Amino acid sequence: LNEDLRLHLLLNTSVTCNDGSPAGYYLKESRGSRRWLLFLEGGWYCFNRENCDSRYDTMRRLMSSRDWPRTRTGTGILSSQPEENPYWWNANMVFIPYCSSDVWSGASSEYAFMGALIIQEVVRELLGRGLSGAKVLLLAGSSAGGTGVLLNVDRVAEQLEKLGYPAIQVRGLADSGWFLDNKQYRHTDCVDTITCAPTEAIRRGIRYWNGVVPERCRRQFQEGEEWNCFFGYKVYPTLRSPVFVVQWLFDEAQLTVDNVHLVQEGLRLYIQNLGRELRHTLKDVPASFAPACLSHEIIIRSHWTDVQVKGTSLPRALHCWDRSLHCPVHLVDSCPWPHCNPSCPT
Ligand SMILES: O=C(O)C1=C[C@H](O)[C@@H](OS(=O)(=O)O)[C@H](O[C@H]2[C@H](O)[C@@H](NS(=O)(=O)O)[C@@H](O)O[C@@H]2COS(=O)(=O)O)O1
Ligand SMILES: *[C@@H]1O[C@H](CO)[C@@H](O)[C@H](O)[C@H]1NC(C)=O
Repeated sequence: LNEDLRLHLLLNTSVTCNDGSPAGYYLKESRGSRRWLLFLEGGWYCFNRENCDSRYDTMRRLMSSRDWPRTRTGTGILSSQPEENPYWWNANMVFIPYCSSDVWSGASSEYAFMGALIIQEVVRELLGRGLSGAKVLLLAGSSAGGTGVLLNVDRVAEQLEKLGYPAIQVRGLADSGWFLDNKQYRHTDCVDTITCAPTEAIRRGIRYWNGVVPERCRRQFQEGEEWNCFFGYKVYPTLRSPVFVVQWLFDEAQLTVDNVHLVQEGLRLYIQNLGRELRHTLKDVPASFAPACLSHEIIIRSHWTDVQVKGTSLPRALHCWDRSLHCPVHLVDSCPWPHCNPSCPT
């Protein structure tokens, strides 16, 4: 079937997944479009050797390209089906698998952590396949990929300028990558990946990965405090590129790193207060879609068309935003408990 995205393993074999196998990207071109959607996959991270070894046994797909299929079907925002992707179905579609376990921050050649270099390489190869004629490059991503967008969107804009392609408009779409460096509901020592407090996880990770953060955010904090720049509300104010933020107010990954296990009155208040704090961080982000749901990720799920805030679908909010850069803003739920929005996914 001609709508499948096809796998290209990177020609520069020194840019690799964790285990040294080549990184790569899936692509399907669309002749009648100047719009490029480049999606960064997510799936947590690993911040020390012991935890990376465990991940390599249990989730090898996220550390290696050995078994990646030669094709994949685009879903959600990467779908070519009009009913599934009403405005952008005809776009040039790219899926970049996540095999670096570094929130796309690794910038140096044990395990290799090369996420930032993988993005740089994919952009380089795409230029020869038609990216050089693009009007819009939307760097999109879910979960660790959504954080990856915040970390890389301005680096891609600068890359394209440097290479001599200044007319391409680089923009970002961060889905489920806007986290709070908050106090846990119940303290736990940083041992396992999924329950390690967000502040400590990144403090450890950035050193282990030799990770890099955006230049504009790095200069705001003291040398050694670059971990700050992994948190959306800290990185966002200094971005040069336009970025649309999609974020469930009660994100399941946030609740997990906060050591919440799912209700007593103390936990109800903790969870309610999370939604409030998140809402506060989005107060001055007009390009936002933030429903009051307990969920995680949305933009490559087939049902992304069905979620609404203030009578507006997510595809429509994105179309409205695109058009405003060439129908409403700050689509953040006012209702204050998880799943108060009738369109929340099951
Ligand atoms: O509408 C299209 O996307 C499209 C229309 C053409 O019928 C077809 O060209 S061809 O019949 O002359 O080959 C065009 O082919 C693309 C092909 O889909 C691409 N495959 S991909 O890399 O997996 O996306 C690629 O091979 O480029 C072909 C040429 O496209 S062009 O550069 O726009 O002419 O698809
Ligand atoms: C290939 O990738 C490696 C690792 O990032 C880099 O050192 C090397 O210079 C790259 N080759 C190029 C850009 O030709």
